[PDB]
Amino acid sequence: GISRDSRHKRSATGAKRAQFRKKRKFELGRQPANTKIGAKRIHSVRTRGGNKKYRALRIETGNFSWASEGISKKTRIAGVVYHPSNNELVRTNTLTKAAIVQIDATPFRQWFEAHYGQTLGKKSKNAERKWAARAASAKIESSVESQFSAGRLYACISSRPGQSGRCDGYILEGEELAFYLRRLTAK
Amino acid sequence: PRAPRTYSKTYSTPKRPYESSRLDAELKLAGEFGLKNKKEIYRISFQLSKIRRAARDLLTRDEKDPKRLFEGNALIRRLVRVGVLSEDKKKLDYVLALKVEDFLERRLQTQVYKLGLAKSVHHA
Amino acid sequence: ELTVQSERAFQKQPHIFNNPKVKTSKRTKRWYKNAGLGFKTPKTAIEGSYIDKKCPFTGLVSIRGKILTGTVVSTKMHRTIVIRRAYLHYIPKYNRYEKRHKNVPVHVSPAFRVQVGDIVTVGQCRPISKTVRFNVVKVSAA
Amino acid sequence: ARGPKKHLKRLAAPHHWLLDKLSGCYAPRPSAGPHKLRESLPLIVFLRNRLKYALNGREVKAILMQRHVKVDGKVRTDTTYPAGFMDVITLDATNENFRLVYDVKGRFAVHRITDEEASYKLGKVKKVQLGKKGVPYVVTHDGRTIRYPDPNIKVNDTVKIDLASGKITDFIKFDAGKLVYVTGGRNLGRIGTIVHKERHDGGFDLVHIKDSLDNTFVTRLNNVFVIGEQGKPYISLPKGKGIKLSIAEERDRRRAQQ
RNA sequence: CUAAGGGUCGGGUACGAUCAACUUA
RNA sequence: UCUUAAGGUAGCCAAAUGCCUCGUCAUCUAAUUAGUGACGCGCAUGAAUGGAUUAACGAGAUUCCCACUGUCCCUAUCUAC
RNA sequence: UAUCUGGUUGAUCCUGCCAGUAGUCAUAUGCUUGUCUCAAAGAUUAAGCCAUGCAUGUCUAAGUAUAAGCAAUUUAUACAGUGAAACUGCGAAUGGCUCAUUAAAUCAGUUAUCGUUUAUUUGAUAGUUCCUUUACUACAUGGUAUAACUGUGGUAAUUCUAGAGCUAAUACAUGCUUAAAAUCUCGACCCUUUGGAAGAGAUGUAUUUAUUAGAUAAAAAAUCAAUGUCUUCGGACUCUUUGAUGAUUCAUAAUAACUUUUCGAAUCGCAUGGCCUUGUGCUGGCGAUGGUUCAUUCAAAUUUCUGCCCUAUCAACUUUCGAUGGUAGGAUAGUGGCCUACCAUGGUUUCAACGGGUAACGGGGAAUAAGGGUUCGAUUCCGGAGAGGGAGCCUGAGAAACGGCUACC
RNA sequence: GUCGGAUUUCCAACGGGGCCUUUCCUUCUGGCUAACCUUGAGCUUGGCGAACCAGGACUUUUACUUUGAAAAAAUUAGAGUGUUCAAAGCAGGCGUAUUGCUCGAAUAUAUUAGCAUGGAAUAAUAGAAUAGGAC
RNA sequence: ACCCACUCGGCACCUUACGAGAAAUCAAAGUCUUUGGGUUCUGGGGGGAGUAUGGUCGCAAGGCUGAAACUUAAAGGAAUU
RNA sequence: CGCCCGUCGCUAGUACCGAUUGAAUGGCUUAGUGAGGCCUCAGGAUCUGCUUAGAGAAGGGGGCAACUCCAUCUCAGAGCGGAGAAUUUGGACAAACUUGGUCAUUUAGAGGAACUAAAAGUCGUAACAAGGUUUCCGUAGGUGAACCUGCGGAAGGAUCAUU
RNA sequence: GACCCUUAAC
Repeated sequence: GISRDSRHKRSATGAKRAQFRKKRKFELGRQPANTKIGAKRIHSVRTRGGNKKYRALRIETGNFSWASEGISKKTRIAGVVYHPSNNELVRTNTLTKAAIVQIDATPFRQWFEAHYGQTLGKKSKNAERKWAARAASAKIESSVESQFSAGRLYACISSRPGQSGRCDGYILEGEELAFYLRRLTAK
Repeated sequence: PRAPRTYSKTYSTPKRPYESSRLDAELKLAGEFGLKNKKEIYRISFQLSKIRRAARDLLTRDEKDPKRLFEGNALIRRLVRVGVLSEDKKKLDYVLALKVEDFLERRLQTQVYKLGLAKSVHHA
Repeated sequence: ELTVQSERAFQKQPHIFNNPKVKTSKRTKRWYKNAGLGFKTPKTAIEGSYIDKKCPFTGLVSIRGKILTGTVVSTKMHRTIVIRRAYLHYIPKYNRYEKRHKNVPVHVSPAFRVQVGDIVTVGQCRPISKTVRFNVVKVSAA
Repeated sequence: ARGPKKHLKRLAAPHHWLLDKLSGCYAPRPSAGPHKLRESLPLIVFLRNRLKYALNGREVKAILMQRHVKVDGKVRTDTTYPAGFMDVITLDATNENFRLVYDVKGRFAVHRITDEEASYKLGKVKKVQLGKKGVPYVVTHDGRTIRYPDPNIKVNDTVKIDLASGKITDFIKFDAGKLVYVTGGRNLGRIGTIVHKERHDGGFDLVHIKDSLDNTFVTRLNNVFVIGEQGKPYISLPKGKGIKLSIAEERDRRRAQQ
């Protein structure tokens, strides 16, 4: 089947190599998951040594982290808007590692309200006590809050859905968000 | 498979077959000692070759070399034990001068001849 | 060596987080390591901006195994150079030697400036590309 | 080979087992166990060839099947359990006790140790780590894992076990001027008394050792087993005390003290 | 659907909206 | 040996030049007065009355093959005038 | 055992071959049925084709037997002996054979894995599992398609097969019981004056972020809008916790979380000892088999550091479609153009690349030797490859297995 | 005077080591205080350092040393051994006649790249030349 | 411009001469079995044969590179008579 | 009266050129066609609650006009709590063809042109002596054959030599 | 001046 050996590759001098052995099991490859969105479907793959591996197709939700806030929550994925490897992955809405995606932004927004509770723009007693201590920290970044009006957060996914069966990621932040915003809104 | 059983030759044929001086001496040797073959002389000269080769390599090494101090003494004790070279030497001398006549003089065919129980090498 | 973010993907050191909440001088904290074996981490690597995941100092490769020196015969690949290792091979029959060379392609971090003619030290790393197993860790040019 | 080998030809077994060329074509493959393949002595070749308590592997299995032999206190009812260096094995018939030790020439000698001596064994710590839950542990040369070691002990030290529990009763550090055993290399079986260790940052630390006869030699660090301080070793040494007599003086000692 | 390929300015000592046509892949 | 001013050289050929002739051998075919290759005492080849060759070119002679087909086996049918 | 000798001339000295000579774990063959030990043996041609018969099966005190199998009951009226089958488990990936392919490719010296392990062995290690949750309540312990076996079967035929009724589940939503203590998160009691309660939960292991983490060479002082687990609004500002490597984002913590239940023993044998208000009720001892994780062992995969015969009658080679490098992803057990999305012509080459040949598997070695060498090495050991030729794959820890399967030739 | 037998001082090439001769084998952290006229009986109750020590990016670059941490076994060379000898094999040997004990299974770069406080003789594109040099 | 004496460089010049060589002979053809200053090219019995299935240069003539089958006991060098 | 060269003729052998587009065999196509596995989009034979007031053939508190978490063998549009064979319904590994390229003396061929040998053959006599024109080299032309001739060169010459 | 040749037959 799909092989990972170097024996079929031309040598560094350019010489074509003669066949030395048949394809071996330990040097095999497999077909990609090509993970899509919707109605989660993960097929188990048996690998070397037992060692089950979960191949995600058509995944719905994912656990995404807000690094500057130290929080992560389960959240469905709207779709991928940018992929460095190939633009067809964006068009097909394929979920592979490092894909830029938009997430629901709602569990973060509702956590932001129940953790900081500050007013965008211009309560219990134990709530207000924790509110005061957590003040002077609810002004993270305009480029992030502007995404909360539309209810969608730009994010990277850092897990490998075809390997672990999971779509996990983090919200785009800081200079990284400005880099991809520049490419996303580029003419 | 089981480990191979090693084997080695014991005799060596002379380079030039029809040597009048060598042919006469070897058949002269067989008569005086009652040997049945020339191979019985070839092996003794082959055995002597391994001995002269051993002492020659040892003697190229310097005096008080641990190799010849151990290997030379061992060769002396083995050769003295079998009586080929004289026992009143301690100088690693006779080994390179050992002649063919010395080895087959110590064979039992002639050993029982001169011990008086045989009366002839052929009778022995 | 002109732009860090000249790529389609954002270039960064993995798991090295600069919190946008905090705001101090030298904001973008850069991770580096000592390669060991007495090699000195260049100043260009400590306060450089390049990312180079294959850099021996600011990347995720570790130097271990053979350490070699050679003369740079090529610099026309991006972050990769070819060094020439000239040696003498003994032919016992003639009791003398013949000149032999091997080209080894090694990775050169933007922490170093390398041109053809320099003498570099390379340390073995895990396979970095199809042909590369070595990383430049020292350059004999000023 | 598509998978692990299970046979071991003769001429491919380790030389120190003292096996002959003929009378069979398979040498006893030591199973997986505390000691490596090459640096181990199978119980089959010990009980049979070392002592002649048995004439063949069938009859060693008869010896084994009745739980008479036990190494480190545990029975080991199998033909090819790899008993290795410094392992203590016991034959409860007449209370015969054995410590698998190296002789001068690099082979596993046969000891006779007492009961209080057979209680303890010496293990060289191969590495020091902490496992799950922050619990520290040390891996010995025979694959034992001992949780909660003394924090003072590092790699290349020697801990002594009690073989009735898994704890470390005592230990000895690695430094200059400590009695050591050579386990491997061409200096196998020589007792060393460390004088210096040169590092070579990046691989194969070398140690210089001189025995009682003022003969110095160098061996890799992985071949050094510390066994005590100056004077008293922690274990009973074999006959000859690992002094490496030369062939000339071994020839003399064989002649006089037959 | 995507990519590539152009024209027009105010300089305290690398910057942008404009605007524009059919050739390729 | 007789004879010519000289007795056709280098080449080429059953050639658009060979009568005999459908020359002989080979190849091509099931079968070839065709074609090609080759060969000789060439009716009557042959050197600017130019010889031999020759890439490219040709509504120029010719032979074969693949393709293709109503040229044919074996005709049938349709349209306009 | 550092030899040479014959042959060109009428004769001589040479050059130079031919021939002789000796060996051959080099083969064949010629000439022979009377000796001891030892021993190669369908490699060369045909990795050609195979009739037949064997070459992988497997049980303990201890996973299942009511065999309608054979057998003295009072230790065998639940079974407790032996025991054909069948299930389950393990093994069949070892072994053995052969040398076709294969020319930096195998291989050899066994560098590295800080680039990936866990039939197994050995050692260690899981008080966290009423997940419809302060018992509103089975663990003195919730079931089932089907094997054996009984039963008229079908087919010429095969180690072909559902057709009617029990077992191990370990097969499946299979599924409980062990508060602990500490920390963290949120908080249902009155005008609080640093508010302070119980209360509700979470925190075992198995899969992304971010980190006070994972530190560290040697001295005394200033300043923090929202007032330091303490004090009399100027006292101590006090060991403060920190393991390894040459080196790490290492080991291992801890914090959001995520996990479509991974595991976290409803299993088995022998032993029935003992305080008791006679109930398995308080506890029982050896063990067998465990499924997880860590280490260990046996292994596997992956590189070129250097090294390979002849050939220029092979000088240029690498040509959407990889061909050197970059970035990212996918795949993989894992690294890696291994594969997928771009520039630059990147990489190799007279120090011989790339082609061609090999009556080429590599090596340990063999024969032959004054010293240097030359030739050989199918073959007892090691490594590789293959199972008529290709290709693909299931199971399994491990195979691209062929005395496993699938397909084409 | 260290056994048919031998003692360094009236003699060997001494192979090597350290110190002076401009000569130098990088010098400084301190809990150790080392060779130094800081000293209790013919020898230390205050100090200068390698027969002792962790704290410097820096032992020009190499080839060629000697030295060996290593040719898997088998094989080869080779030690011992009463296979009857030998090829071979790794065995065996010896008793209080009757108990038991004991030696072995050594040891050796026939091709080439890592380490080596001791080796710079041999042989090169290394340093300070419009000083950018050293202390 | 000649003559003597030097000297450097050059063309050369008298011997079977220490040495070398098979000898012819050799101011190098010596310092070479007492075998090593540096370096390039070429040969390995005679013939087939400097004959291409090839390649390359040349207008051509040809140059350069360059076999095998097969067949031989010699071919050859320098002397002597 | 030695030796000795070439053409030509007869035999034999070896190799070469050569129309014939067979070198029929022997590794892959940036050509075609896709066996079979594997992944995947679907597909759905096959069965757990067999819970819905049917069912004057089961006792049911009352003085039988549908009052009870109930009935066979008939079954529920209770969504719903589930596995799952045949079925290329796309890919990827890779395979099902009178077709270009190359080759381990590697096998045909009219004819052509060499070489070698044998040979009691024909023609001359080119070379070896100044070989009767010294020989030889390179080159060009010519001629039955050796060979001759032109031009330049060599001595390996038949001259180491002239005033 | 001209001058070619020479056994298969021990």
